[PDB]
Amino acid sequence: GSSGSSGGTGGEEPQRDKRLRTTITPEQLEILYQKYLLDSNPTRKMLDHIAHEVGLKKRVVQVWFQNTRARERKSGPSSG
Repeated sequence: GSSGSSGGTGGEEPQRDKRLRTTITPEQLEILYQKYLLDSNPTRKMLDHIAHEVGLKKRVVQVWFQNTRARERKSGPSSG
């Protein structure tokens, strides 16, 4: 049970746009794949940020990771 943060700076309006879609894009995946390869065990915080920079439904970005892992771990390597 530990904590302790600091603050002191005016905030700014949130970010809203009609870009958030259910399905993923071939231009967004790249970012996800690159972020996954380097980080396959990210925390809610990361998932939130990444999904914010890539512009993809946080949920879709969060699950997309948990799903990929299961596959990677699932015995049975595929050599392309």
